[PDB]
Amino acid sequence: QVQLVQSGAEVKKPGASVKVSCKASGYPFTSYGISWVRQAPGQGLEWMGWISTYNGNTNYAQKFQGRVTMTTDTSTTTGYMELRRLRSDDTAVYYCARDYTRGAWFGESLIGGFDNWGQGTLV
Amino acid sequence: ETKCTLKSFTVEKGIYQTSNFRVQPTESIVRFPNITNLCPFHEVFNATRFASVYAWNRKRISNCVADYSVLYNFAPFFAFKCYGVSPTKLNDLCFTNVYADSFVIRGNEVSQIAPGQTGNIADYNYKLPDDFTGCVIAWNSNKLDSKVSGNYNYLYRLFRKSKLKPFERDISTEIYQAGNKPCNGVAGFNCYFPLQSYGFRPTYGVGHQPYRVVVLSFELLHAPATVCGPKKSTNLVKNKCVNFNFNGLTGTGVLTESNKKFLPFQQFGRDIADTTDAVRDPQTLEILDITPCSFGGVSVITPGTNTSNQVAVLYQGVNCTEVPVRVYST
Amino acid sequence: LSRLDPPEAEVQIDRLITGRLQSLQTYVTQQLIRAAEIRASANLAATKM
Amino acid sequence: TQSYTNSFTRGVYYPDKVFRSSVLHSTQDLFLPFFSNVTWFHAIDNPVLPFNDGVYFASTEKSNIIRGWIFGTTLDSKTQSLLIVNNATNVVIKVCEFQFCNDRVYSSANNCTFEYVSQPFLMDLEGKQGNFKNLREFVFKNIDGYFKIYSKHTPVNLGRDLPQGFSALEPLVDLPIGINITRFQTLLALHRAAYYVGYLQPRTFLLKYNENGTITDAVDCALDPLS
Amino acid sequence: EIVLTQSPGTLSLSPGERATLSCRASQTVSSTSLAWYQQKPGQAPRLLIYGASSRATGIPDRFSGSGSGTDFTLTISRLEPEDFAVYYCQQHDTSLTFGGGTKVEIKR
Ligand SMILES: *[C@@H]1O[C@H](CO[C@@H]2O[C@@H](C)[C@@H](O)[C@@H](O)[C@@H]2O)[C@@H](O[C@@H]2O[C@H](CO)[C@@H](O[C@@H]3O[C@H](CO)[C@@H](O)[C@H](O)[C@@H]3O)[C@H](O)[C@H]2NC(C)=O)[C@H](O)[C@H]1NC(C)=O
Ligand SMILES: *[C@@H]1O[C@H](CO)[C@@H](O)[C@H](O)[C@H]1NC(C)=O
Ligand SMILES: *[C@@H]1O[C@H](CO)[C@@H](O)[C@H](O)[C@H]1NC(C)=O
Ligand SMILES: *[C@@H]1O[C@H](CO)[C@@H](O)[C@H](O)[C@H]1NC(C)=O
Ligand SMILES: *[C@@H]1O[C@H](CO)[C@@H](O)[C@H](O)[C@H]1NC(C)=O
Ligand SMILES: *[C@@H]1O[C@H](CO)[C@@H](O)[C@H](O)[C@H]1NC(C)=O
Ligand SMILES: *[C@@H]1O[C@H](CO)[C@@H](O)[C@H](O)[C@H]1NC(C)=O
Ligand SMILES: *[C@@H]1O[C@H](CO)[C@@H](O)[C@H](O)[C@H]1NC(C)=O
Ligand SMILES: *[C@@H]1O[C@H](CO)[C@@H](O)[C@H](O)[C@H]1NC(C)=O
Repeated sequence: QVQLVQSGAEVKKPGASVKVSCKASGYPFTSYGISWVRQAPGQGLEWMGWISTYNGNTNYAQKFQGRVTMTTDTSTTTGYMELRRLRSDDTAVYYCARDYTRGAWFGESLIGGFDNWGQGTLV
Repeated sequence: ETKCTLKSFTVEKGIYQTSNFRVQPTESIVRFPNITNLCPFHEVFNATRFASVYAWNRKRISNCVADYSVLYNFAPFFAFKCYGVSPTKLNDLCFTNVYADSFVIRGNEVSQIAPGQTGNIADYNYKLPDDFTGCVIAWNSNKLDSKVSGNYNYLYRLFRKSKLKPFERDISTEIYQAGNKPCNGVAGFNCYFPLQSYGFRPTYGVGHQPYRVVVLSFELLHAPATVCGPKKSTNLVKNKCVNFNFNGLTGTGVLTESNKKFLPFQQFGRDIADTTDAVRDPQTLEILDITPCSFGGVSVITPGTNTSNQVAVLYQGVNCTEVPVRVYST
Repeated sequence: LSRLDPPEAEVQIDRLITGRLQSLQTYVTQQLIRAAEIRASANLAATKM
Repeated sequence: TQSYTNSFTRGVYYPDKVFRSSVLHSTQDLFLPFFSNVTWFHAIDNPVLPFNDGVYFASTEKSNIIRGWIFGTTLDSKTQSLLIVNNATNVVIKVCEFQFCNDRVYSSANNCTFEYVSQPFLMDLEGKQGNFKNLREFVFKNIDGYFKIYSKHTPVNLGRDLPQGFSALEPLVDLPIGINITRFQTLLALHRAAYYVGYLQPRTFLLKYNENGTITDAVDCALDPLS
Repeated sequence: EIVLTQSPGTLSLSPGERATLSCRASQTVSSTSLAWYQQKPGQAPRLLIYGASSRATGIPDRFSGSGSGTDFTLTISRLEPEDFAVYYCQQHDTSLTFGGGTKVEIKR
């Protein structure tokens, strides 16, 4: 019954800023954080971002410090990436997932994980 | 009824008291507070970093909606033994603050978590008040906190100068001066380390099993209620004998307008007899005046029974015009 | 009644019933002694008048 | 600098948040005893004062002389501390790991997990003259954690020592901090009717309310046989 | 950092018989950090078991997992031919890393 939709697929010139949306419905958008991951053909899946909902805690990965910034709005129940300093080798699909690994209120480790996924955005 | 109160077929001439009359309520209205968030009970129970029993952690719950159905109906492993409230009746109430405490307990020591009890861990590791309220939850963790040769990272104290107060944490690294050896950190004989390890064992049966215990410590204080449950809000009815459930303060009466001057930190209101008389509307911040419905005494005026068979009911305590209130309207 | 199940609620209700009735029984006992004092003085006023 | 002054009648706050009218409710709480010494200082230095069972504080600075307080134990970056230093139009409260001052006021922020921002505690008002140097009264206490601040900003003032009469102390802020505080220190600004301090202890009062619900009078019970 | 050793590279097995998947970590991990995901061609991941063997959604007769302390493996019986997905195993204790690779081919 979960619905997770995103923006469309397009092509961006390197060095620009890509606007990525992720709209959620079917679950209350108050106790589960969002997690942004990247899949490309030829290898597996990466783990850029984790972002809380009740507060504004950031858990960006060590490989994307200072480049990836993430925002969420509960009025439209939608998350936004403004990902700038684009490259030529990072054109890949990006999935937003409802996370269950870290605390959405206090931040401790949990048991479980990405139980709800979107369709992805290809850049 | 005159023949039914005093047991005789013949009733002599006089005036007698039969019973009392009281107008029954006609409608129910529930008005909780305005909120949405869902309470993070899936982060306390479904946690991975439970600490030692001698040094636990203290959590806080803020404004959210807690569904207590998933607590008992879903995942019903062990018995609850809730001390002061019913899990089925838990949905109607709502409270001010909720604290959650988590630690690991030996299998034989499950019963030690009780009001006023004594034991090896009930005095030097965790103490409860005698007036404690709220449920207690325990379940098996034989797969999570267990090692083949045993885990030595979980500690419980054995020796202290005095027993612990309720809800008191006393983490300290020190040696115990016992006997006639003035230990200054030398830690010789009769100078024992008060923290002694668990020493798990997975091949042993019940008695040394890893059980994970979490407790919930509720309270009912007159304050802005913060955590409330899933009941829906309804409308408001003025000048009608109804039932109300304002913030869990149930009762029957008539809700009307008020002319009181409540300060912004004032919510309730008590009369001389220490009873609620004015309740602020949580979703409107207006002032009301709770007054119970009409009531009074009933008396029967009759001549002698063998003389005649006509009566005259005297409805007491009520104005007959405003509240006329079956011999009525004859 | 709003916090306990009926099998346990009758224990706590019985505590309040045997306590409120105790205070009510003390009131009627002290009422009867004092009401007997007034008739000891109403009979004097009946004779004095 | 040190002196002595009779405190007269001061430091009566609302015990709870329950409305009453024409009630003579009596309560046993932590209060300031009637007719007690208060240790008035002067500033122009700066020792460390003990904190026990809450502190009543009152100053009469015109615009801005006192900016915050520092609570906690040992004043070090090993036990958690607290400051109530004001902004221009806000107040910020932190529970953090300050090291020292040596005069920026703090030194470091190691293990700090409470920050709270709100509307400013100290307002200023005058009737186009310096006669109405408004009195600000604060009571700081803690019961099972839950740091509670009770404040009052009264404009009517004459001078010399603390005024007489009855003044209620409304609550503003309750905080869920649950920290261990033992010492007391006051934060001020550099310079180019001040800093009155008194202590609290458990007592029993009988309070007489108004017809509008305001606290009008209070009487002690452990002061005189007449009381 | 912490990585994981991935060598169930090839699964050229018939449908029906015993299936076992083995992936092993670099460093000792807790038993509550275990997850596994499936990759259909051009689809989205979803859980298999959130813990050791605690079921997530349905699990009719095939999916199973067993964690031997640090190590952990996958027990599948009656391998129906249609899924043939890419298998990934994930830890949770230190940061977050994902599985390397596991393929099942159609043996033409
Ligand atoms: C601790 O965690 C378990 C498992 O967590 C589950 O999986 C995670 C990956 C997340 O997606 C969680 O949101 C999810 O709950 C919880 O146990 C599970 O609870 C759910 C919710 O009630 C159960 O679902 C129900 O299943 C019955 C079965 O007939 C249906 O009829 C219902 O309609 C509903 O779908 C589920 O069965 C249950 N057990 C599992 C998955 O094995 C657990 O609740 C949680 N602890 C607390 C205190 O919440
Ligand atoms: C309470 O919330 C309802 C909708 O949930 C809204 O219609 C109403 O105006 C709110 N009342 C307030 C904010 O006082
Ligand atoms: C009713 O009974 C009384 C007592 O015997 C008697 O005096 C009286 O006359 C009776 N009245 C009638 C109407 O029978
Ligand atoms: C009863 O009601 C009538 C009309 O409302 C009023 O005039 C009368 O004074 C009332 N009785 C008393 C005792 O107040
Ligand atoms: C205040 O202290 C001084 C000396 O410390 C003492 O003489 C005086 O009596 C005290 N005040 C009262 C009201 O007791
Ligand atoms: C003080 O207010 C200014 C302007 O609103 C703001 O930029 C600044 O962050 C505030 N500082 C504190 C400590 O609140
Ligand atoms: C407190 O902060 C210091 C410095 O950032 C850090 O080394 C230490 O681990 C922190 N304390 C805890 C309990 O994490
Ligand atoms: C607070 O700190 C003091 C420092 O000496 C200590 O003696 C006391 O036990 C501490 N209290 C608590 C509750 O931690
Ligand atoms: C109480 O409120 C009324 C409302 O006008 C006011 O007239 C009266 O002065 C108030 N009481 C006091 C003691 O100020």
